[PDB]
Amino acid sequence: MKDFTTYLSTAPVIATIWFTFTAGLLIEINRYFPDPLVF
Amino acid sequence: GMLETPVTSAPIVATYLSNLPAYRTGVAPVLRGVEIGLAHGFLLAGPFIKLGPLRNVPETAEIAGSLSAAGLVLILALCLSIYGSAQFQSTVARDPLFSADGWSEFAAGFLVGGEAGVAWAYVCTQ
Amino acid sequence: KKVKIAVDRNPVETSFEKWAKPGHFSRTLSKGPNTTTWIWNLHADAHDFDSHTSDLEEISRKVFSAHFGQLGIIFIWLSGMYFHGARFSNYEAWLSDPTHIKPSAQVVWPIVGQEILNGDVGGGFQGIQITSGFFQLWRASGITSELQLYTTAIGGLVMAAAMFFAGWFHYHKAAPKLEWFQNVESMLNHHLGGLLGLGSLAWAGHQIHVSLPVNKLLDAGVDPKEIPLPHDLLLNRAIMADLYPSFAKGIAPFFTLNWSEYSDFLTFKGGLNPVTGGLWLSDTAHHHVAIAVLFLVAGHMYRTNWGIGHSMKEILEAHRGPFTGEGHVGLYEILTTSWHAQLAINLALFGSLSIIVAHHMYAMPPYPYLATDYGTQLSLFTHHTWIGGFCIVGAGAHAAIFMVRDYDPTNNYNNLLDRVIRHRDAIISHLNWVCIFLGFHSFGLYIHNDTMSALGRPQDMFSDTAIQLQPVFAQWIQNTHFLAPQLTAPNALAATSLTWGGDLVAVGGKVAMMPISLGTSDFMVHHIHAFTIHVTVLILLKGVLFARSSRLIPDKANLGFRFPCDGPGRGGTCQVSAWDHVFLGLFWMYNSLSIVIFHFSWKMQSDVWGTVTASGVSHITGGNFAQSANTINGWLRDFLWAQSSQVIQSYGSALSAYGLIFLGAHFVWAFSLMFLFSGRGYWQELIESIVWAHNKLKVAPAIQPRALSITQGRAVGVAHYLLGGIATTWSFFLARIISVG
Amino acid sequence: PFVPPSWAPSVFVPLTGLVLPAIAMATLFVYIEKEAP
Amino acid sequence: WTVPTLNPDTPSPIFGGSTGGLLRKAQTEEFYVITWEAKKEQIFEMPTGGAAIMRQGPNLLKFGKKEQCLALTTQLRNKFKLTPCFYRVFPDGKVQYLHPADGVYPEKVNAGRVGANQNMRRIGQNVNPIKVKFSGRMMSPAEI
Amino acid sequence: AHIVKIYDTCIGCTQCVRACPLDVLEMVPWDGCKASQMASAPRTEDCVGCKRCETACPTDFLSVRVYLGSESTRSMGLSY
Amino acid sequence: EVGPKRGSLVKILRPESYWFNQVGKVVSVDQSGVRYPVVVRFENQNYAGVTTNNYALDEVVAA
Amino acid sequence: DIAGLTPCSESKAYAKLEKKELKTLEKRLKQYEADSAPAVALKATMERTKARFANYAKAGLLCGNDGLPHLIADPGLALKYGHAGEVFIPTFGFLYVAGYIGYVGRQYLIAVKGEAKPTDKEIIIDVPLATKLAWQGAGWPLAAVQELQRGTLLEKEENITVSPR
Repeated sequence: MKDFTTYLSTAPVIATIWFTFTAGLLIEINRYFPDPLVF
Repeated sequence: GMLETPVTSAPIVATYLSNLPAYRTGVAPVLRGVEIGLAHGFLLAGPFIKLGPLRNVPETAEIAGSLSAAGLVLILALCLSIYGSAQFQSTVARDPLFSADGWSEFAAGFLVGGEAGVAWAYVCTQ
Repeated sequence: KKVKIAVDRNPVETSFEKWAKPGHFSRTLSKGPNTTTWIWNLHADAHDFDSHTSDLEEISRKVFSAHFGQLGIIFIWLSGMYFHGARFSNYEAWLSDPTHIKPSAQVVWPIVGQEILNGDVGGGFQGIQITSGFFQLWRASGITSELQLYTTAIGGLVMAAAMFFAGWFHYHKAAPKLEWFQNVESMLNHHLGGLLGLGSLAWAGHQIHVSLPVNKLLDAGVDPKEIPLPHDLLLNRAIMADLYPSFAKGIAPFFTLNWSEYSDFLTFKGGLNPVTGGLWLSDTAHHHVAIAVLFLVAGHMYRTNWGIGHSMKEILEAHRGPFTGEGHVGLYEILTTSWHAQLAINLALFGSLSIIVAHHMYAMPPYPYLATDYGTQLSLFTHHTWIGGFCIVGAGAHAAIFMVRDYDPTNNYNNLLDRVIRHRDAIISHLNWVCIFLGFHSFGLYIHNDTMSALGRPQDMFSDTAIQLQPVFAQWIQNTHFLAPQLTAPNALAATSLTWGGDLVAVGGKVAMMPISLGTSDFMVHHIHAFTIHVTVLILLKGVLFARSSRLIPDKANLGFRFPCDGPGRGGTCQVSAWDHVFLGLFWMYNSLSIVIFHFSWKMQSDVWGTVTASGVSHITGGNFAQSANTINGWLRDFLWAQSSQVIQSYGSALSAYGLIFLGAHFVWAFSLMFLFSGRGYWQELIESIVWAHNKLKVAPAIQPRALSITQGRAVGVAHYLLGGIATTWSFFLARIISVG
Repeated sequence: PFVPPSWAPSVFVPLTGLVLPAIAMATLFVYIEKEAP
Repeated sequence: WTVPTLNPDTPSPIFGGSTGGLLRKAQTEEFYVITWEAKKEQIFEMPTGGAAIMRQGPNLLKFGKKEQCLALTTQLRNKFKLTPCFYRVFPDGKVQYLHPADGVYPEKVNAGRVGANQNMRRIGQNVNPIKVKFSGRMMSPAEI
Repeated sequence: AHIVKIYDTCIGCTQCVRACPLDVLEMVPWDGCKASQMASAPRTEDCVGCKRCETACPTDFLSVRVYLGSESTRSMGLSY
Repeated sequence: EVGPKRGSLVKILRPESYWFNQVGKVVSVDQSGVRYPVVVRFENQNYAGVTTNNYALDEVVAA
Repeated sequence: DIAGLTPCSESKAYAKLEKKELKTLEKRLKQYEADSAPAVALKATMERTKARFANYAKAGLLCGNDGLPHLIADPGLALKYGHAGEVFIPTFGFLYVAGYIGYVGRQYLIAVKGEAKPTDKEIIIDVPLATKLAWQGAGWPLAAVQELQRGTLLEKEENITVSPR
């Protein structure tokens, strides 16, 4: 399990998870707050 | 060392190449030029006559084609002269064609033979 | 001598320990990164199995397991296509109206205004119009409901799981030995008989029992819900006997050599189905039956464990003439010990086959309602053509890899390969001359036509009205094929295709297939294709023959297959490696295939595709190919400028995405020019200044930033060039063919 | 007046386009390949 | 040790010929001849392309440039552990011994060799090009 | 001909001589390093300028430098 | 005894060196009259992939 | 108002564009049923368009002759005519998030630089340390100002490598 977690801690896996989280957050924000142009 | 094949080692092609004027090795260069020029001008007159811009107009297609072939022969003669001037500048038996005087005489013979071949090809179509 | 199953038990232990140690496969990469170059190297040598170790057995085991992983990926992709057709498509509605409803199998979520991409494809459905042709393929197989597609998707997922399990089992539990992989005779016997023959026989059985009755009822006008299920057709002989009377006799005429009785479902109709526009399914079923018998016969040629059969080594050694020295001696050992040589041969034939598939598929449409779907036809032809060209370039690359790594002069003293390498100078010089001759006599005609047209002299151009260059050989071949069913094909009811000649076949008011005439423009574009293919062959062949040595660098083989250069010496030795020859061959392949697909698109939209009216056929472009394809200006104005209108004004509609990609593809391609025209020295110095700014703020990474290598720069540039150009043509073709076709 | 004749282009254009460049190219070609003593 | 003399009557390895051999430069400018001793008949790879068979004893070959001769020398030394040597032959018949120049291979130091083109300073100690400007021709600061 | 220069930072590792494909460099006795050897370029007329010697040099900065000079038949590596 | 202590950290003062103004560990110092007796090993490799170099007594400073 | 523009709530081209978008959506909707998925999706798109136009007009945006909103980037004009929500507040928002990311990355590099193999930590991310630094990066402006005032933000010129000029 330690080796598997270390593999999950590698740069491509971490980048994939982080970008999926960031993209999901932005998509959900644009979904609940459609068409945001100004503050 | 080198690669030998029946194409480059057949006696028939060797005899055919030796019979050509360029590989005579012993005749005057002006005669070689006259022969080569005639053989070239005769074939050169064809494309300009049958494919030039005046190929459809009658009584002038052959005139324009022959004049164009004559101009091409003149350009080729000038090319031969400058080649001889820039190739032989210093220094079996040695062929006299590969020399300044030999190549100059060869170019002059080529010019005379080419113009005669063009003129002969023009009258051959009449 | 004995063909058996040789397998080693548990050679590699299944663990995650190596998953946390990147670059473990390479001895140089296992140390760890110090510079950013290492990262790129980690991906550039991941599949270079022969570079990790010199053991042929380990390389073969890795290749075999990698093949299983690839098959699992393919099964996942196919399962996804079936799932999308079963849950996010309009296949059921398209079945009741395939001539008006546009096929669609992709729906987008209503986010950031992208819902506009869900166009009105018909049948009360909103989505993206697909061009893969899965609807026509499913209709040809007899699929009438989404449940069948869903079941096929689940089966595909199960097959993918089995493929991945097979790869793991064959790499960690039961790994085959080297002698098992070297059984080329047994492998060829099985692949010919078992795989190909049994697959053709099984597909013939499905076509005879499912595709033929379901499609017969579909063409007869029966609703898909009223058509009996395939198992109902396979369970009783009454329904099949009513649809095909020969089924009343069972399998008895097959064993009594009364095959002529089965003429109701095994025919030689030829031509196309006037109802659907595709090939007759009885002809395809009979075709698969004949293919199965032929391949099953071919699968009993090689010697495996008994006296009967052939030894490929003996056959190769027996072929020797007086003009080739020894002959095929050593070829059996080369193909049984080098994976790169086999990959080169397989990639070359595979790419050629893909191109042949594209041609045969547009000319003889085998699926129902496929010919009238101009978008699917154009997309299928273009896609298969590109795959074929890429595989051909890869074949040249692997031939060069074999010549650099696996070539051995001690086994090639006077063979065919030895003599080819001995006269490589003559081969390359003659190919260079023929390339120059073809280039002049192909491009100069267009330049001459452009000049004559601009000078106000259309009578001096190379056109049909003026001086013409008619393809008499192609026209004679076309006439021969058109007249074949009356003299040289007494049992054929019609010709193989309608492109040779005859009447046109139209489905739903659209021309499915009509004769294709060849003129001066066709002659010129064919010579253009020949010239481009010859130049691509010249670059790839030069990179393969001169991969080990040349008159410039006598020890090129010592420098490897993929190296940037040998310094600025000898005037400059930039791009001397075989890798660089493949790099240039990719550009030439792109040029060749792009002109090929452009010619296909213009010819089909000008003389084949179009609508059918009262006493006349109106084409998409109005038949302007014969008059405008003889000049470069005609290709730029009538084909590129005129047809790009659909992709540039696609904004605000469902095809707007194509327009966006049309712009994005112009970016990536231009992006490629930054990597192809520059050198890494400039970028390294620029990185030095950026590293200085980072060191000033204590944000300099431990892994030293290095510019991309010379080879990596060339690879990135060619990759972006190919992606941008192909994506540009893809967006333009799809938008135009969907809007006007 | 300095006005050239009507036949001036028919003589100067072929001259500058074919006679002068041929002479210039021939003289330059001979000069480039001349060997130093 | 004494400088060897070229033996023109030396057998050449068994080779069927190729198109990557000598050209007009060998007959008008110069060419190179490599000779070596082989303990047995063995198949080797020609630097100009192809596979030849070196015979037992003396072996002589001709090449168009010195790089081909040194490439063959490297191949014979690293693979078959031989000791080849080559010369530069002119059309007039002059023979000039080239490698190993002093009888000992240059990778190993040998007595009697006089150092040439050695700068008794480092690269960072080179002067600026302005101090070398307006010289006889294009001169780099490392040349002084 | 190209200009090949050897500097005093040479450690006498003989890697540049082994990497030379036209036998331009050699080793001469010296006393400025532990190896007691120094690289030399007595046959620069045969140098082509491939810069393999610079690639094989381990000193920082390089101890051998090749400056491309006049071009001839030998320096251009022409076999014709 | 001449030169820096073995195992100590020094700063490179050679301008043309890749590790100029960088810290490196001292490996060994030659006791003869060689031009560059100090041997310095670095954690970051240069463009050629080398991690060690030779420097003079005045080209290294204890930093 | 500013630069001769007019508010979007009074622009005729703005209302005309809204009517045009609703007209094309209604035209596409006229070909479907009244209780189907495409009808519901088109109605949702129409409601989103109406809400977007009303929200843009309610925000006080300025529209040009084309009927499209125009942003004000000058801080004086934005703060004087109530346009700070266009370019000012998003500017500071981006500055906060960007400096957040940069500070967290810099802290991670400084933290792993004192270990045995910093490159190993650069390719294999230490998730606990990265998460702790990501959570602690909320006070990045205060911490950055303190680092700049103490002189520990920059590195000395003698410790940075340079070319031989």
